[PDB]
Amino acid sequence: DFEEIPEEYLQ
Amino acid sequence: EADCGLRPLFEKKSLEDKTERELLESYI
Amino acid sequence: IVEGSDAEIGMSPWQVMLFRKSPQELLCGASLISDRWVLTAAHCLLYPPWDKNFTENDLLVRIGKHSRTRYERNIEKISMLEKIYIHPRYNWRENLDRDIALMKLKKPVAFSDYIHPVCLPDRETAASLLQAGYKGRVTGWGNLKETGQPSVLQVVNLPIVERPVCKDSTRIRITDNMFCAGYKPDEGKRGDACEGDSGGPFVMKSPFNNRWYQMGIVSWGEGCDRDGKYGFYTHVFRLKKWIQKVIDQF
Ligand SMILES: CNC(=O)N1CCN(C(=O)[C@H](Cc2cccc(C(=N)N)c2)NS(=O)(=O)c2cccc(-c3ccc(OC)cc3O)c2)CC1
Ligand SMILES: *[C@@H]1O[C@H](CO)[C@@H](O)[C@H](O)[C@H]1NC(C)=O
Ligand code: NA
Ligand code: NA
Repeated sequence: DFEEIPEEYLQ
Repeated sequence: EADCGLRPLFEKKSLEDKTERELLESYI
Repeated sequence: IVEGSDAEIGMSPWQVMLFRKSPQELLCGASLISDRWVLTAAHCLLYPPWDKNFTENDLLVRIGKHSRTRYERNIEKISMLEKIYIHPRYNWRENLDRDIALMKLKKPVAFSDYIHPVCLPDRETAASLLQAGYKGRVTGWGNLKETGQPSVLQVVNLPIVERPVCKDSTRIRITDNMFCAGYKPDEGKRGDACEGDSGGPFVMKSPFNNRWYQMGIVSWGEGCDRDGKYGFYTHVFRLKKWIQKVIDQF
């Protein structure tokens, strides 16, 4: 149930 | 770090958190 | 954390969340010990009996958090891992002896009101404070009971337990690299770490210089908050020579 983190940190 | 273990929102401004006294009272 | 309470804002600014990229989920606690080094438990990253062996690119560390699930815009900072270091004699085959690991961040994290490193003990601080009956503090986002999950960071203060009592509560071979903490059944008070708190810090506030020191790492327990059982913690000072060697070499 975690809020999505900004895409910056997954690239 | 030379500033390690001093919390900006507590020790740095001389505020105590709600249960740290319990720790101090055990050191006896 | 079982039988704990909501942390105050900024109460544990060294608290680190180990977060898996895909799927996005909590993996473990951890702690900030400098602007680019994070301490956690080895078993958070490596346990071959269960096919667990995370690499750097699988993980992120989230720093300055309070809420468990929310993305705390303008407050938390998310860092990528440059390198993982597991203790070379981490005993995953038997009893998690030397359950410790370091993670070097790709870039230093900016300190703030919510982000600040904990101290590691010197020999004197260890010998002075790591005594039976003295209380330390455990924090984490793990389970609220034997499994449910907290909305925000949880905190509980627990007493260190005499080494023979620790050994007599378990069939596991306890080493000098471990200590245990928690209340006895006749002491009435309760509390324990639990699943999800793994790798997080057990800290004590020095009465001499008023600084917080990380004496332990949440390592394992038999159930959570069971009568006659105790939480076991990695003995940080006993492994500090390995810590210093890693940070100095790398
Ligand atoms: C290695 N992998 C893994 O995932 N971790 C192992 C630790 N761990 C636990 O101890 C959990 C929750 C937990 C975590 C931390 C502190 C406490 C506490 N109460 N203070 C409770 N407790 S448990 O459910 O009883 C259980 C389930 C599965 C395996 C073991 C287990 C225990 C000891 C051991 O060697 C000494 C090896 C083991 O496999 C225990 C879960 C996280
Ligand atoms: C964990 O995985 C890495 C990646 O290949 C490997 O090099 C390492 O030896 C593994 N560790 C263990 C204990 O299996
Ligand atoms: Na025993
Ligand atoms: Na117990």
